Amino acid sequence: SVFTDATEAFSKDYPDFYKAGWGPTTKAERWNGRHAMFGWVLIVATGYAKAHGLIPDPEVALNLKEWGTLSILAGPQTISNERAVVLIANVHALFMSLCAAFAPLSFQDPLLIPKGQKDEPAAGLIPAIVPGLTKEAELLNGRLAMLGLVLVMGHSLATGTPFLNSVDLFLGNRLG
Amino acid sequence: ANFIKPYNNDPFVGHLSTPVTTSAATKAFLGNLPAYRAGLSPLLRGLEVGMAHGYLLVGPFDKLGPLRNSEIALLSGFLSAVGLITILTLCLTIYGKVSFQENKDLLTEDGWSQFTSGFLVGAFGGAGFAYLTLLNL
Amino acid sequence: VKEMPGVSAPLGFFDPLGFASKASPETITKYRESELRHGRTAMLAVLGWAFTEAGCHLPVFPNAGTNPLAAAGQVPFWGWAQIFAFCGVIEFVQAKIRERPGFQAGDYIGSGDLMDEGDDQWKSFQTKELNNGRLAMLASIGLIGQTAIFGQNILEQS
Amino acid sequence: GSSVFDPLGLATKASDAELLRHQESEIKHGRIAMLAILGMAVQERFHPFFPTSAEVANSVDAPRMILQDYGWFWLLALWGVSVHEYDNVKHTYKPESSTVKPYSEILDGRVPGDLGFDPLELGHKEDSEYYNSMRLKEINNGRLAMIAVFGACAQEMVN
Amino acid sequence: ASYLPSILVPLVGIVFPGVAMALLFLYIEKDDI
Amino acid sequence: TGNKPFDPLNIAAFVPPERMRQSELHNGRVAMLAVVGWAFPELVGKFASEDVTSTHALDALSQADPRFWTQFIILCGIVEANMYRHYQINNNQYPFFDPLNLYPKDKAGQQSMELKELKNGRAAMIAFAAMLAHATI
Ligand code: CLA
Ligand code: CLA
Ligand code: CLA
Ligand SMILES: CC1=C(/C=C/C(C)=C/C=C/C(C)=C/C=C/C=C(C)/C=C/C=C(C)/C=C/C2=C(C)CCCC2(C)C)C(C)(C)CCC1
Ligand SMILES: CC1=C(/C=C/C(C)=C/C=C/C(C)=C/C=C/C=C(C)/C=C/C=C(C)/C=C/C2=C(C)CCCC2(C)C)C(C)(C)CCC1
Ligand SMILES: CC1=C(/C=C/C(C)=C/C=C/C(C)=C/C=C/C=C(C)/C=C/C=C(C)/C=C/C2=C(C)CCCC2(C)C)C(C)(C)CCC1
Repeated sequence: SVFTDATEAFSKDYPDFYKAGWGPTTKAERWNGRHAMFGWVLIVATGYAKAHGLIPDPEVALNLKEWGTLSILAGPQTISNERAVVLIANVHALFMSLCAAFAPLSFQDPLLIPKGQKDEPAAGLIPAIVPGLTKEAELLNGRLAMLGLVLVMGHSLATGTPFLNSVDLFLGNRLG
Repeated sequence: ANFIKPYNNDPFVGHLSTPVTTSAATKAFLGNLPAYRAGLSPLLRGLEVGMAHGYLLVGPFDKLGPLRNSEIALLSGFLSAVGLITILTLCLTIYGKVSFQENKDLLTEDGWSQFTSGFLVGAFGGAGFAYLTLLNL
Repeated sequence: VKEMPGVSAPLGFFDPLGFASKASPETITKYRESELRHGRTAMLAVLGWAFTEAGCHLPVFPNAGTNPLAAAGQVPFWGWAQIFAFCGVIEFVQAKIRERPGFQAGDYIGSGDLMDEGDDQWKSFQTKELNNGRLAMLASIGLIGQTAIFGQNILEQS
Repeated sequence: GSSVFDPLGLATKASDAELLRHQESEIKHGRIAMLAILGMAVQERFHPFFPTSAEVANSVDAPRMILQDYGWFWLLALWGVSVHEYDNVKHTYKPESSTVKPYSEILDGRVPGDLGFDPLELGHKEDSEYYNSMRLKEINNGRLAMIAVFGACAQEMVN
Repeated sequence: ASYLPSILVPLVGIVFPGVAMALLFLYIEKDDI
Repeated sequence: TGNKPFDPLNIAAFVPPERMRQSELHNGRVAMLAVVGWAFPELVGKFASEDVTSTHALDALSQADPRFWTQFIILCGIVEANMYRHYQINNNQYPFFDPLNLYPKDKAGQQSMELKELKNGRAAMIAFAAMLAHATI
């Protein structure tokens, strides 16, 4: 198929990265899908926090003296406190990510394919439909979440509205 | 007397059995370090090394960093230590993947991988513990 | 044992009370270990007492520079705690030493495995250490005693 | 026990595991207790070692006042006791070898209470009768001291 | 605009060179192909 | 391994049982101590300033002196290091903690007492979960 031909072309082009799992491989698909699912959760949470003002709001910008020149955007301007708060909520997960990437739990799925092993078989257009905590359900939901992120971002960019406001427009306008 | 004799009783090797090189003090001190101690899984060796080197590293960034005079000096130092630890674990992983390519003694692909995972966990633990200690002192 | 270092002296072997007369080798080794530990600690203690008495004090101990027993108070509890930690770390190292098969009392340098051959000069120098250490033990206890009884303190006609 | 008589009770008489460890515990308790009682007496009649202790009603309340004033002394004493016990473990008890639970079996051929602390060879190990009699004397004076320590805490109790 | 430099300069001066040097080090001493 | 397979659901397909029983026991013992932690203060009372006067709530986390958290982590680390020295280095094969020894000699007694500990610990896990539900849902 066309997808199979593209994957074969990638394998020929970059055998090392494909072997390690980097690139168009099912392990990468699963990892990105899991990340995108958590990302949808986090965007919903960010919207809720913005609605309830849990975030310090853009009214307040971090002080240069305390947070140094990293807080500096352009010249006098400084990163807003809301952007910093979201960035830190992300930094927690990134620290977790490094910890679990270099020191994975024995039963956990490794980030990269083990040297001996090879990538798992391709799922296909419609992954095998089985409910419950089964690999197929996880992969299907990850694909759905990534597609959703793509198309909501497309909506926000085309219309020009903020991504969070576009998310608000969906649902029943519960968030903000 | 004569306290300098050829190492291993082999006069033609490039070494000497000086008091620093081969004395009960140094043999016992180095033989109990995690890098050379007996009966340790490579994961434990890495964990010990990381714990030693993480707690050790927060201080310089905390006290001599650009934000040393700000009220957030300790957190900046901790973050710098974390970043440097991440860099060093990248270095360790690449060294392992380059050196030993064709659980055991530490000189193997799996042994070195376990050592590096242990080192990362222990280094983050040491940095976190140093932060916890310095947070109230 | 009479052969182990320290014997050379005007008194020769000095064991009025019988302590090594029938002591097993383990007990004689422990006695020698204690003698050397006390002697080295006393040598350092006397040197430090001389340093403090002469007014030589670290920049971080500016106020107290006259009487050592008085200076001991200026050290906070955590300073003594760190002294104890350092001494315990060294003691742990030495304990790790004593597990090695060929250990001789106080030979934390592993002289047996280092010297090309056992020698009389080495024994004489070990005896020099032991003698200066015994003198340092007596001198240090005497310093503390003479300064406790007469508070004037050494270098003040004591 | 005392003389050639038997124990005064049920007396763990059915201990399949040898009583050597219990006898070691008895002699240790007794040595601690006799040191404790003799100390207590001297303290009650003489107390120069730690001045500025204010008023000490009896030896029982002295530890509290020392903790209040000389806190570091109890840390030093605990260190000494702990290191001494660890050092003893070497020449008493059998080491772990995937079995022999630690501090569980006195090493074979070792009479309980023997740490080697015989500097003046006052008790002649060669003379079995004399050494055994002196061991019995130590054990009995120690039992008496163990009773006496509580009999003295009665001094705390009355007031 | 006015936000990109903060995002990119660290990537171009730290992350990009770090990963590039890691990969080059792997390839130089690969010992095969 | 020593509870018998009456498990409600399947999770053991992709996870080794030896480590999972060890985790069951660790979490259960910690949960028992935590249930006591959230009962005994309320029933018997808190006994010092605590750096801020509060009880019966999780907020103590922030109120407690970081000194305590540091020392508690040190204690847990050292005890876990000793427990690791057992069962994975020296393979002592006798229980790590048994002063005033219990744990009968017969194997069946071992199994029964292990089952008892597992039950008391699972109940404590549920109790602690219900406590956290009381607190912060
Ligand atoms: C279980 C035993 C025990 C315990 C817990 C204590 C505990 C205490 N004693 Mg007592 N004491 C004891 C036995 C004991 N003592 C014995 C056997 C003696 C010999 C007569 C003394 C003589 C004594 C005097 C004269 C004084 C104390 C005091 C004290 C208090 C402060 C510590 C001190 O300076 O003690 C000093 C303790 C010793 C010198 C111990 C010597 C005997 C021990 C058991 C042998 C091994 C100890 C070790 C190797 C160090 C030896 C030092 C050397 C000078 C002999 C403290 C509550 C002081 C206090 O404030 O009382 C209210 C005080 O003035 N004690
Ligand atoms: C060779 C041409 C060239 C050069 C020297 C620079 C130089 C610079 N750019 Mg610019 N840039 C260029 C082309 C170039 N740019 C083009 C064509 C675009 C359109 C996409 C941009 C868009 C752009 C943005 C949006 C930003 C910069 C920024 C920067 C600065 C920091 C570097 C950085 O983060 O790069 C980021 C650049 C990219 C992610 C795109 C790559 C840039 C070119 C196309 C790569 C050319 C590679 C060259 C042929 C050599 C390859 C070999 C090399 C691997 C060794 C630096 C002054 C940043 C800045 O202003 O900081 C103050 C910043 O935020 N650049
Ligand atoms: C060209 C790109 C570049 C950039 C963007 C930076 C950025 C920075 N440098 Mg500079 N530096 C560079 C190149 C660069 N460096 C080069 C080439 C050298 C060698 C000549 C140096 C030498 C240097 C020194 C000597 C120092 C800096 C410091 C700093 C920090 C300034 C202090 C501050 O406000 O942060 C505050 C810092 C923190 C809050 C810590 C966060 C640290 C990182 C960003 C966390 C994430 C790291 C990440 C996990 C690593 C990924 C590894 C791998 C994938 C690449 C800042 C992050 C200072 C510093 O870090 O202070 C301690 C400092 O003292 N730099
Ligand atoms: C782990 C976690 C979790 C979970 C998570 C998850 C699981 C998530 C998921 C998520 C998701 C899962 C998401 C999704 C999303 C999706 C979307 C958003 C979609 C979209 C779609 C679209 C947009 C479409 C379009 C279209 C149409 C309209 C028709 C057809 C065709 C087209 C394509 C055109 C929790 C909670 C526990 C918490 C913590 C974290
Ligand atoms: C004495 C001295 C010396 C030396 C010294 C040194 C070298 C030091 C070092 C030091 C060090 C080097 C230290 C370290 C420390 C460390 C630590 C203390 C660690 C800790 C850790 C921890 C605590 C961890 C934890 C954890 C983990 C593991 C992970 C996460 C989680 C947790 C947090 C739990 C000499 C002789 C030369 C001279 C004189 C002085
Ligand atoms: C075997 C048996 C018996 C007996 C039992 C008994 C009667 C027991 C008892 C036991 C006891 C009854 C023991 C005791 C012990 C004691 C001790 C071990 C002590 C200690 C002491 C101390 C530690 C000290 C303290 C102090 C201080 C701290 C300062 C000053 C004051 C004083 C000195 C108080 C009979 C015959 C019935 C039979 C069956 C079994």
